[PDB]
Amino acid sequence: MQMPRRFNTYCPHCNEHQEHEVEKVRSGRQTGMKWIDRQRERNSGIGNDGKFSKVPGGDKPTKKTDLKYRCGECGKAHLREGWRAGRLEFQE
Amino acid sequence: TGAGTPSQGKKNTTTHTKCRRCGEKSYHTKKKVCSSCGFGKSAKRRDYEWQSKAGE
Amino acid sequence: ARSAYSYIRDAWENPGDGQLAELQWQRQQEWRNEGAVERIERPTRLDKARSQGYKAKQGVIVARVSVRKGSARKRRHKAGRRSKRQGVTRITRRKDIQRVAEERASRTFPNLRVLNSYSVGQDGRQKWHEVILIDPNHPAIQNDDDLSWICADDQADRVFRGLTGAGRRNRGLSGKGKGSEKTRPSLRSNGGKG
Amino acid sequence: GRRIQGQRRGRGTSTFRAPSHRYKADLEHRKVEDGDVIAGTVVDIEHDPARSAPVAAVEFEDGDRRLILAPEGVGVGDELQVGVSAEIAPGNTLPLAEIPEGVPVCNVESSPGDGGKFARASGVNAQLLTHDRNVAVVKLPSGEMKRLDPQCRATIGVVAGGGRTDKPFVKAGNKHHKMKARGTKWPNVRGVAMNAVDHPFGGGGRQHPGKPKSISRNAPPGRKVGDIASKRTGRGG
RNA sequence: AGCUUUACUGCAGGCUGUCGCUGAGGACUCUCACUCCGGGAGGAGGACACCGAUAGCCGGGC
RNA sequence: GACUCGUACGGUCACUGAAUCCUGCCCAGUGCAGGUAUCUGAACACCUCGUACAAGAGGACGAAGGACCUGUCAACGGCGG
RNA sequence: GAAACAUCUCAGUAUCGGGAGGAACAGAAAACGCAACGUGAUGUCGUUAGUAACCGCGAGUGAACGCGAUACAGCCCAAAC
Ligand SMILES: [Cl-]
Ligand SMILES: [Cl-]
Ligand SMILES: [Cl-]
Ligand SMILES: [Cl-]
Ligand SMILES: [K+]
Ligand SMILES: [Mg+2]
Ligand SMILES: [Mg+2]
Ligand SMILES: [Mg+2]
Ligand SMILES: [Mg+2]
Ligand SMILES: [Mg+2]
Ligand SMILES: [Mg+2]
Ligand SMILES: [Mg+2]
Ligand SMILES: [Mg+2]
Ligand SMILES: [Mg+2]
Ligand SMILES: [Mg+2]
Ligand SMILES: [Mg+2]
Ligand SMILES: [Mg+2]
Ligand SMILES: [Mg+2]
Ligand SMILES: [Mg+2]
Ligand SMILES: [Mg+2]
Ligand SMILES: [Mg+2]
Ligand SMILES: [Mg+2]
Ligand SMILES: [Mg+2]
Ligand code: NA
Ligand code: NA
Ligand code: NA
Ligand code: NA
Ligand code: NA
Ligand code: NA
Ligand code: NA
Ligand code: NA
Ligand code: NA
Ligand code: NA
Repeated sequence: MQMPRRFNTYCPHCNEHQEHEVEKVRSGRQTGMKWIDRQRERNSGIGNDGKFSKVPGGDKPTKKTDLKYRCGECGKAHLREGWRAGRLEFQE
Repeated sequence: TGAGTPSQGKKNTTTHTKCRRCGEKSYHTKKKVCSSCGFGKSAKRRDYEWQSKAGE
Repeated sequence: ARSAYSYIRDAWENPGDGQLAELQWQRQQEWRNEGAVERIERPTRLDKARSQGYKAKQGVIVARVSVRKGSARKRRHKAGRRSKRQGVTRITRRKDIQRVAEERASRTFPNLRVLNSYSVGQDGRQKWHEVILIDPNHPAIQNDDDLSWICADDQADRVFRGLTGAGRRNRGLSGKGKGSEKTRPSLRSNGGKG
Repeated sequence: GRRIQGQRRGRGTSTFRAPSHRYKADLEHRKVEDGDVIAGTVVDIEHDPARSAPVAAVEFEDGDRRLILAPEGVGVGDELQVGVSAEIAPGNTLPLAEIPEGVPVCNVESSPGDGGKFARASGVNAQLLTHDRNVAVVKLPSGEMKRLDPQCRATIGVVAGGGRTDKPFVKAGNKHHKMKARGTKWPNVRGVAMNAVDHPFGGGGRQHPGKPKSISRNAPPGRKVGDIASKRTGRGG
């Protein structure tokens, strides 16, 4: 479906309607320093590594909407529930 | 030839004999080792923990 | 002023530099041709020996012992084993080479008792340690106020029961506080979890 | 499964061992301080159980009696020589350097003084080709060009017993008798005739190999069977 | 439970890089460790190989 | 340590199974082997960033191996609409 | 056992190798860290506590400091000269 790159809507920070911009959430990069990272190194040894021996799951026929809503004035963003959409393209 | 009765007839070989060390008829005169006390194999007497129940 | 000993000690802090370096490059050539256990008339590291209890006296013996370097020489499983227990290559023994050396020495001298041992280097495939042993039956030692303690019956086979210095360290008994919950007073009394 | 036959071999049990205690001599070139003054007389020609080829008993000037890898054309009475100055005739042994090029040699040494390693079977022979102060090139019976130290000793002439391979065994019994004098388990059961448990080619309702026969060089023992690291197979093209 | 394999997960083994042993003046010389041949003298090889450690590939041989 | 008191007319690993007449076509897949401009390819060391250090992120170089190319069926096998 | 199973669990159990004594082992802090102007070698018992901690964060696993007790005991070298 199509979607406006910008539009008026409630800003939970300002607590008043304002123009927000919509962006697709770009994945942040991992540091490899989180607790889970240390457990993988610590708990991996001879033979099977339990959970750390498992591999990536699969894919759902369609993914949900993963967007960021940025308040054009205060600059702060907020997240919303997403909805299944084969494709999402912005208008302007 | 049957492996039973007919094969029992050739058994006239002497192996296990009275042991000079423990007195049991377990000294294999061909191996020169006692299957019971270890004489001829070990200076120490043959003994294993599995010869009795684990907690005893 | 500095003792002469302090120089022997200071040289061995870097066995790969200086005269000591050339000395080793030479000795090890003869060493590699000697046997598993070689009794030697004088400690290669005097400061260390004396520091560990050595004494130019009757009943005090020293022998250099060579042990192979590396992990455990293990045989792969010949029956069912879960993946965890199917290893061979990465398994290492819980007793360090220096302890293996102290034991091989003590077996060579059945009447003697291990007093201590120290490292004297290694090449690419083996390590050498000099072990100091004591004749608990010689009166020269039975009458020595600094060593007669090793004459008591309860000191018999001390190396085989890990009562040696390298033994107690390898048993995780160094720390008297945190981290030694499963080591003191003994590995076995703690369920062997140390 | 169970270890394959190739694995039982290594254990060196009786079945796979050679009847060494029935062997005559570990044929090796004599050693000479130098000079070459060493010479001896052929006293007899015996059969060598380990090689199915004749061997020659020889008495040297210094009393030493020893069997030698006999080339063709050596008979009782003949006098052989061993040394840098040894004559250049059949039966004599001298370093490759003193040997004239283009001359058939046998029982060649790999490392000078090792006693002889190459070309020692029935009727074979090496071929000295190039000389030098450094390297002496020899063409081994396999057809390969072997660079060798000119100081490596070698015997002149082709090995005796040539043509042994020309006559067919005809019957199993004859093979049997020969096999019995070697370190070899015989007869041979085809892997494809065994059970899956016994060989990688075993199993099936009919006889055929499971996978392809050409196996990687890296294959582990127990699996390296069939055509080992074959660069090609068949006769075509 | 035995057996199979491009089932899942691993483990031996082979190959390969790297570190240690290991030294002198991306290709090269040398000798002194180390290896091998020689009864010895001495010869070949040589900082490689072997061995110890680690990494990638192959890996129903288990 | 066996093979081996052995050395290619050897011995190992496989297939077929006396003699006689013979043994066609196929290298795409799989296997093995050889080559390889380029692509891909780990760790140590090295460079950048980061941290008074460190974790960590990136880069450069690139072994075997793979991609790609070739050889090979008395190699696994195939020989139809 | 985890109602399969690979880490985990059974368990550092069974079993194996080596060895001491009448008891072994431990032991006079490079400790503790109720953080203190505090405690004061070591075992062990009661408790702390199924607490903290671990763990396909599943099933399960699991201390310590301290405290109350028992019994108490503190020393010898290496080096300097
Ligand atoms: Cl989206
Ligand atoms: Cl002892
Ligand atoms: Cl044959
Ligand atoms: Cl306190
Ligand atoms: K289990
Ligand atoms: Mg693992
Ligand atoms: Mg039966
Ligand atoms: Mg035989
Ligand atoms: Mg021989
Ligand atoms: Mg057959
Ligand atoms: Mg059958
Ligand atoms: Mg199989
Ligand atoms: Mg057939
Ligand atoms: Mg067939
Ligand atoms: Mg089953
Ligand atoms: Mg040798
Ligand atoms: Mg299986
Ligand atoms: Mg048939
Ligand atoms: Mg279960
Ligand atoms: Mg206790
Ligand atoms: Mg579950
Ligand atoms: Mg536990
Ligand atoms: Mg604590
Ligand atoms: Na851990
Ligand atoms: Na002893
Ligand atoms: Na532990
Ligand atoms: Na088959
Ligand atoms: Na079965
Ligand atoms: Na093909
Ligand atoms: Na092909
Ligand atoms: Na169950
Ligand atoms: Na089950
Ligand atoms: Na777990």
